[PDB]
Amino acid sequence: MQRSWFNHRLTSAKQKSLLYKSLADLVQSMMDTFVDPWLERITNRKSIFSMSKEDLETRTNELGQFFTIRTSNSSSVPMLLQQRLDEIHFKGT
Amino acid sequence: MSKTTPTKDSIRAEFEELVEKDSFWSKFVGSQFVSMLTLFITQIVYRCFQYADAALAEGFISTATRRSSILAAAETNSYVGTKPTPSSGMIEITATSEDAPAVIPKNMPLISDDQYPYMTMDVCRLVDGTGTVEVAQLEIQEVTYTVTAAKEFLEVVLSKALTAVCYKLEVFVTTDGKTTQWSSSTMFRLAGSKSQVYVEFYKPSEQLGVRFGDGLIGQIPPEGSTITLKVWCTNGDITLVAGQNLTPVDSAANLANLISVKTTTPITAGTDAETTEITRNRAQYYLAYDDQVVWGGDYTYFLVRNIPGLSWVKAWGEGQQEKLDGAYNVQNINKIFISGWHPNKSQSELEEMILAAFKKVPNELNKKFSYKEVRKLPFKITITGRISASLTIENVTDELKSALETKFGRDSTFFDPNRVGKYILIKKKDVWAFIETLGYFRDFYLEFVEWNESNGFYDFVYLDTENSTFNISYEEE
Amino acid sequence: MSKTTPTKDSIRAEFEELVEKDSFWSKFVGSQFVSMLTLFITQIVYRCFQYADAALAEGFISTATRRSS
Amino acid sequence: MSKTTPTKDSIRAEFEELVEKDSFWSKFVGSQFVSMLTLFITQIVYRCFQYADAALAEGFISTATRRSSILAAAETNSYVGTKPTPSSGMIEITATSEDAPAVIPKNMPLISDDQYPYMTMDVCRLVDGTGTVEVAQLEIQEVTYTVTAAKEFLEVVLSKALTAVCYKLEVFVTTDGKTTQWSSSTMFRLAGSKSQVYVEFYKPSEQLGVRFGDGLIGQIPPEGSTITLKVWCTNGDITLVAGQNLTPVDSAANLANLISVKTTTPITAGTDAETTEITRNRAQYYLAYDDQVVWGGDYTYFLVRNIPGLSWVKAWGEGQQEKLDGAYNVQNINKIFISGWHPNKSQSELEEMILAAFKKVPNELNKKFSYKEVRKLPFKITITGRISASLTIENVTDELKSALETKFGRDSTFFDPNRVGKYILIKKKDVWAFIETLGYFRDFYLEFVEWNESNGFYDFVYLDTENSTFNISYEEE
Amino acid sequence: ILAAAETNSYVGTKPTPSSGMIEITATSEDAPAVIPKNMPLISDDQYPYMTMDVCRLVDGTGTVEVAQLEIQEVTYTVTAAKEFLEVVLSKALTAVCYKLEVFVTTDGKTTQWSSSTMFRLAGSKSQVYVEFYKPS
Amino acid sequence: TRQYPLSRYDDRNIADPILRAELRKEVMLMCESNDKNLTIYYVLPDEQYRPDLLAYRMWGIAELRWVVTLAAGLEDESQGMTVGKKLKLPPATWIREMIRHFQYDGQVIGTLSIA
Repeated sequence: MQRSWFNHRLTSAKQKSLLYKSLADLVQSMMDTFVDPWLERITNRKSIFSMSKEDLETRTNELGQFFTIRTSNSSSVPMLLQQRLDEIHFKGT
Repeated sequence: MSKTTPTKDSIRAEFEELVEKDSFWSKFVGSQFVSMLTLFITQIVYRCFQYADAALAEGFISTATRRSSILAAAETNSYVGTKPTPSSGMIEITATSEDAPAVIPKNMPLISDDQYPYMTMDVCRLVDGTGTVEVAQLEIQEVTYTVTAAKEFLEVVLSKALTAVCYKLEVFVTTDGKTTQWSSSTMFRLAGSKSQVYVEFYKPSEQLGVRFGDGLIGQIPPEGSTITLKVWCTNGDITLVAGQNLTPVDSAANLANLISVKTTTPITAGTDAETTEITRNRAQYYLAYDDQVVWGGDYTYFLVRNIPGLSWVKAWGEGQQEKLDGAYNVQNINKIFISGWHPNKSQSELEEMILAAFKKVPNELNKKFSYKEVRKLPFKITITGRISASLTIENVTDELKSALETKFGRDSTFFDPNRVGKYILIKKKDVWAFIETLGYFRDFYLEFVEWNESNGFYDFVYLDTENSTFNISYEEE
Repeated sequence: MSKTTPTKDSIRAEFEELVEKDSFWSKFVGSQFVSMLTLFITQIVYRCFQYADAALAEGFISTATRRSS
Repeated sequence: MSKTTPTKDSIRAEFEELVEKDSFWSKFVGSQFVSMLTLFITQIVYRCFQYADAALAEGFISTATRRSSILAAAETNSYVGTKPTPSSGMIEITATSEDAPAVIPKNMPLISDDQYPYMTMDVCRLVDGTGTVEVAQLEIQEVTYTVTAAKEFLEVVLSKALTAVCYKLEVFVTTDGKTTQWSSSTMFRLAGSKSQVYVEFYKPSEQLGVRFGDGLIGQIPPEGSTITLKVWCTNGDITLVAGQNLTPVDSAANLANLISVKTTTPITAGTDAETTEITRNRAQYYLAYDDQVVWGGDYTYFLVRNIPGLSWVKAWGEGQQEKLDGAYNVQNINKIFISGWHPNKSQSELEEMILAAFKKVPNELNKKFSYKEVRKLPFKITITGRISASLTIENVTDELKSALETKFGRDSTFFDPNRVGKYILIKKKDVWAFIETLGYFRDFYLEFVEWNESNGFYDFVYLDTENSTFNISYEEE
Repeated sequence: ILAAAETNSYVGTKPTPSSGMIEITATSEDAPAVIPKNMPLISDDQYPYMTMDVCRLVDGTGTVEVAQLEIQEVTYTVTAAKEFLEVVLSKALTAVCYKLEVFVTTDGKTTQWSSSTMFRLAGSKSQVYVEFYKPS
Repeated sequence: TRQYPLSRYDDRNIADPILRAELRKEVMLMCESNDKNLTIYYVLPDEQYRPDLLAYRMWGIAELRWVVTLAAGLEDESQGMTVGKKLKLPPATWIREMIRHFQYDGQVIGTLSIA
């Protein structure tokens, strides 16, 4: 999620160096593959609609499976939980 | 790519084919230092992945086991726990001097031999200088503040030094010399424009806070007024042996040397603060509770919150009871089945506590409750098998009996392991799983003598540990 | 439960002692070579670590300070 | 016990006081005369003393620090330390002229910019002027020896450089035009003239060499016969980056302008000489890899470690067969029956591999070993109950069947989880515990159908996952 | 002699605890009649003693054999990669050592490792270690 | 020899993420408060990658990097922050004192009335 990110605190000659780009892009790939998806999932968790699936069913089954609807409309799962949570004030009807 | 746990060899691989596919090492071969550099960064990334796993654990209240995170989530849920209650003992008083009044005024202070403050809950009367009274470990704190600026949602903060012993709170607003005891409704419910309302809450650093209205919803205290927080504190279940004398202190020290007080009953009936896991569980079940008293699960949760000491509670709705009975009984209409078990109180006692609770709780509308006694259903277990010969058979039998009593005893926590009103029963699968988790026997068999299946309303099935059979043998090693 | 990680100067110290394993490169320690590479890896791990920490902090309702949050 | 000797200043002091005996030479003390003679005698005695001390210290195995000392220790332990091995790889060969021969044979050197000799190991076929051959940094240094005397284990040592870089050795005993090859062989066994070759030897002068034995231990070459020693030497780890050109010399010196050698395939990953202490440790602990098998459990462990993919292997001696049978057997006399399972191998295959390993490991005396049939004993499980509606019955069935076949199936790894040569019986409690740990149960009950109990010797008990009865329903209203 | 013995790859035997037979009479009712496993004890001559089993009181009265046993533990964390991982002990504790236990806790998973001398029956990944004396 | 690596500057000396969280909470409160004991300075174009560069120039320490990061609300140094934004820095010793109090006796935090 960073392009040429090691292009700012590096002298230009060492930037155009042969092996420094190798180390830079290998570590950029490594972070891309094993740190960022956690950032994406936490950013999804920020938003009620953005949450990834794993997070959606995690929040679903934290309370229990008896409090949800077994639906395949995964896009609707966020809104369905939104109504299920905002209805608590009008759910005697 | 994925959040699945990788392996160091896999990381080393991905690195090495990345390196070889990259042309810069092709132009520069002979970098055997990148080998252990890859190793070191591999452990670095492994530690980073462990940190990420910790982040996932802390990102969910279910996965997070920290008191701080649990309290943060509970405050998001707008839920708070219960304070510890004082322990009360029964004491006798014999004045040593004639000038001592036979009627001791209300709330006279007292100190115990173990240096603990105690307070009378009522006026003590001496029958010719002799009287008896119940006194609990109770103490007094007060904080007074004066409003100096005008902020919406007036806020007041407390210190753990006092909240660690706080039991009861009182809020007084003294405006221009007029002191009013304000009422509290959570989340500003039923709060009008000028309602004398405030909301109290926890704070993940175990802080305690209270907030006032916006004028639109809740009365804003005026500038120049004062706020008084009275805090009745206790140290929890402070138990002291009977037969020891008591020393009055403070204003009562004058009569301390004139009146003799001796306890006759060990100080009991005290409760302490509840544990972090049970707070988390009650937080989830309150999130289910949705801040409203509507259904039977909510009823049970509220009742167990308000009545410490009960083993468990059970309740059934009008429709459930009618389905059980097979009739559309008009008398049973708007009638809620209730029952409960207490490790120390009888069924009649429990019924009268619950009746008193429903009486003094006005949060109901024509809600009729029918209580039935909880019926115990003991059954025996015959465990027959051979075990390792390395341990004493007597020791093994004692350990097994203790474990069975702990797990599926008459007053075992297994029935209410969550303390949110969810009463559960014992299962044959549960027993066999528990004994396999013990794993001491190599081969074994369970005979469920007089096994019965609970109706779920009031039947109380439990193991008869003392009558249980232990056909324990030594398995050849 | 909780998460912990050692400080920057620490991680530098154990990093240099573990790279001191091979005798042919063990002794570049003390040089601005090793210190620059070490500060580079420490800065990148600091970014990932502390920014994940900030993300999990902002994940809470009362911790939101940014207008967007 | 122990040895002691007084220090230098001491020995000087008592020496001067004892020479002070004769009055005519006693007072020369204090002069540079006596001090110089005294320092001379003290230095010579210092040499003899502490060099005897150093000799006795180096006489110990773990005290050896010198390369020569530790190699002498390794020779005494009949082990050779891991010598450096040059990197080997591919090089491109192009023809610069029609005069370039399309065939370039093995056994030709290549001169680098540092004149590092690059031996070729194949035949380079130029296809349209383009050819390839395996190239590695090596050289062949040739010396010779003439039989001075017919002394048993006659010593023939090499120079320090040869001892340092002797990566490989070739010994050609040439007599009057007849050349044979002799190698270095240890671990002597079997009566008679085991072989006609030399043996290894090292000298603490940092020298390596050979010993010409007599009798049934080798044979002495005749006096005047030549012994050619061709030593494959190298510089240790070799780095060869693509993008360089070589300079063939000698017979190919005239071919250098006709044939161009271009580095295209990188060549690296050579080895060097490791540390003295670790070489000593490796030498002193390499004796673990000796095929020292002394019990049937050792046999089973070694068979398991030598044949991958074995489900399990287990032997049963005469006593085991006796206790299996419950009575005396006229046949079970020194007879050991070995059973086992391999998912990819049949009983005949298992017996064949067992027998092959028996030949490969010649360690037995007065005991016969046979292969015992393995009898499959499948059994079914009938689980009955209901699950939550959140689950899918088909998927749960699939997952449970997969896990049960993995853990307690006919091709499981539970029989020998640690790969030590053991067979562990599958138990009903174990299977039910496995499914409980899997935790796809809500309210179920298990029965075992056709429980074929296994003696644990050769019968193959396993769960019949395919035929298992799964009366799974939904915990509905 | 120790140097030669280590060349031989031989080590001696540790001293064993001395055990006596004792009676126990609790002076208070709250004391359990079953004493849990491995409760510590000190002797009048200031020596640590340890129960070898669970003590049972017959109405507050019991008897048990207890030996002069004490507990030590050392924990270390691996920081670098060396073949033939090595751990060293001090005579201060080896002068009284009687029994040894080796636990390897890898990423929170603790395994009690077995020991086979001179790496006998040791596979590639065998949880094996060899213990030895050293002439000092 | 006796040696241990450590440094008494890290705000993250407190191992609790939640405690670190309210710490950054009140420091943000103060920073985006308009208090006069704060610095008055705008953004520099190169601060996109290096927000702590200004911290180095005006203080010589990089401990203020998280301070400026929370002040600007940056998602990543790859992205930039608008040049000219109002930035405020309090005296460092003040932060040192508050954190010292919070990690010895940061118990009452809010307001102490009477012992």
